[PDB]
Amino acid sequence: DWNFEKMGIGGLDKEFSDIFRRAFASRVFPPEIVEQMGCKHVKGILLYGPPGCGKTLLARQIGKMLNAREPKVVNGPEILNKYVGESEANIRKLFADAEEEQRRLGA
Amino acid sequence: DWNFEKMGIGGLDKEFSDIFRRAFASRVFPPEIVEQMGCKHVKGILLYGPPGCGKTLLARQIGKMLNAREPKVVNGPEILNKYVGESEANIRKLFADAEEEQRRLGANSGLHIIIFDEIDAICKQRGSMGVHDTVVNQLLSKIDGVEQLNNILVIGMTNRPDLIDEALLRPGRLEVKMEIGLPDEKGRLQILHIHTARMRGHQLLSADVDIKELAVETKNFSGAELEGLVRAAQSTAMNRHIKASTKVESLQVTRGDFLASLENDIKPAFGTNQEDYASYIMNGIIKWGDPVTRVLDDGELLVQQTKNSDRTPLVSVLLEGPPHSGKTALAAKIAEESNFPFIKICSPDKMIGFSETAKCQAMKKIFDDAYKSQLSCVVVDDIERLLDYVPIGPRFSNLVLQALLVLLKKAPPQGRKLLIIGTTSRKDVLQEMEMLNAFSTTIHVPNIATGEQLLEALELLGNFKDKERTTIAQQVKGKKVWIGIKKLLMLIEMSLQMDPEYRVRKFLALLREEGASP
Ligand SMILES: Nc1ncnc2c1ncn2[C@@H]1O[C@H](COP(=O)(O)OP(=O)(O)OP(=O)(O)O)[C@@H](O)[C@H]1O
Ligand SMILES: Nc1ncnc2c1ncn2[C@@H]1O[C@H](COP(=O)(O)OP(=O)(O)O)[C@@H](O)[C@H]1O
Ligand SMILES: Nc1ncnc2c1ncn2[C@@H]1O[C@H](COP(=O)(O)OP(=O)(O)O)[C@@H](O)[C@H]1O
Ligand SMILES: [Mg+2]
Repeated sequence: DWNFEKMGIGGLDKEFSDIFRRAFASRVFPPEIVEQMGCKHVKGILLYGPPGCGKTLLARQIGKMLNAREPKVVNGPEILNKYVGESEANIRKLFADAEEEQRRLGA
Repeated sequence: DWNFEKMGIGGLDKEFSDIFRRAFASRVFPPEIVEQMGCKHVKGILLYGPPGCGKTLLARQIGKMLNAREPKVVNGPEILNKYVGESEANIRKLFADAEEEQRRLGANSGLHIIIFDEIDAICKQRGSMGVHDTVVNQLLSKIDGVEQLNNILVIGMTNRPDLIDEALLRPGRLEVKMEIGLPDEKGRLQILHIHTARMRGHQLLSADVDIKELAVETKNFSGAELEGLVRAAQSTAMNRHIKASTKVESLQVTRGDFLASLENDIKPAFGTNQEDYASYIMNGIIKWGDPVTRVLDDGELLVQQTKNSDRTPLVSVLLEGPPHSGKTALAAKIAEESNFPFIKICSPDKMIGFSETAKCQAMKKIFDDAYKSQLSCVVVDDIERLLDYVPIGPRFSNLVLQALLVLLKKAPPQGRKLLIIGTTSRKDVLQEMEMLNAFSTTIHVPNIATGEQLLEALELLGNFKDKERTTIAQQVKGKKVWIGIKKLLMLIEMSLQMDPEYRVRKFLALLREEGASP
């Protein structure tokens, strides 16, 4: 279970459990039963709200709660460069390392 | 054999058989007899249908049903990127693996399957409603040009079959075309059985989860959303054991989690969106007279007619009356009473600030979506506000009017059914705009007229006691009133704030000051 208060966040209490249960209950639990389950792991989340409510603060805390790598960052208005084709190059480079890790010594 | 159930495919049963018969048949029987006839093999297939209905699955499974090499993949819009010609040369190299192997082994080479995604972007290049002409011409030349290639195959899939140019769908090029549609109950049962198979292989499913019931519960679903439902149910059931119960074998899935996921988690895209009716029917409906009963009976008769008719697949009705009379609260109820799988509401509230072209596209998209389901009901709200009508000059938009007039008569395709309900507040203007001769029937919603009906409505609502009731009646029964229901609610709410002694008086005053009308 999770006690939000000591992680640096407070007030976003109810809207934490829903995401936790929905998309993070299958990255925990003994893996052996999950192998038989066959369920795949979610690969997307969307957050919306007014500015300055703590949206970024939640990502850097979810990252350090699943024992993951460090968060890569990207911006929207900058990747829309004039160079069409080099934007695709940036998109490729963004995944390059994770693609490589999955390609070798994966699972 | 044609065992399309052991490979993952579900509802699709006739499309597979026909496709295999017509295309993947010349390459199955003995080579000698085929050479004796010397018949050229098919070199193209086209697929269309609603998204997420099991298209790519069939494309990838068909190749493995045959014996071919790695199936390539190419994106539609990506092909029309910043550079062309170099990307055309990349297309040439994409097919060169088969080209060199072909001339090296003219009649003893394998299949080089290439799959096309969103072929609409690549081709089409319409001049109604530049650099891409080079790509369409190059693709046409390569597929079937002076050079002859036999050991390739092209499978294209799209979502808007009409946008495909007629040049491609000619003999030699892509000829066999197929439609993939939403599954019926049988398809849903087959898909649920396929996906919920491993679960029964380890006794991890409770005995109370009846697939047959779930099949009838979900209406107008898609395979992807069925898989999502199964995933959500599994997630909830498992999370039930990562809580106050045992912490990080007695694990099973119960129908309760399935029902919870159905009602809270997954929202179908071709289904009845229940959350939308909380903002159009707020205070319910109260029987203050005969007109409500008459209107509801008319609505139910219309629904019954459209559901059990074969010579009238299209029926429309118009509701009209004075302003502030509850027109948008009686139409939604009529639509909801019927159990039609597909229901939608197109209203101006979601088009604040649009141009005159976005509205036409939105309306056409809604009516296009409504055609896929086998039973529908679409509501248009506040037609005049939709037309941007102002009585000084006057002014309005012609495009929207023409689109509406054309749409209100196009019958549903093949063998389906429809029902369109409209709402308005100024019938004479519609009479002069010729629209009223496009609708099929009209219904009139009246206002409160006599004192007795006012007394009945006030009692049924319930705000005043016996003494105040008698006091109000004493004055009210001595004359006739004219006021709509919504204004009555507003006046009651305004009056109730005053102190108990003056309430009655205040209310009376308002009714006298505003009740001036015929
Ligand atoms: N029998 C009834 N018929 C209609 N509306 C009723 C009835 N009983 C209660 N109401 C309430 O009256 C209101 C009718 O809807 P609403 O206030 O939106 O009016 P309207 O006719 O849609 O208005 P307008 O056309 O001016 O936009 C809703 O609050 C509905 O709950
Ligand atoms: N629920 C919260 N608890 C504690 N601090 C918060 C919370 N929400 C926002 N903050 C404060 O806001 C600051 C910046 O928030 P930020 O992540 O930039 O929000 P956004 O990116 O949505 O503007 C942080 O220093 C953080 O302390
Ligand atoms: N008839 C079906 N039988 C079994 N699974 C299906 C069926 N239709 C869809 N699915 C599931 O839903 C997903 C739909 O993806 P796909 O059809 O590839 O999308 P698209 O058609 O847009 O390319 C598949 O991955 C598959 O698991
Ligand atoms: Mg209205």
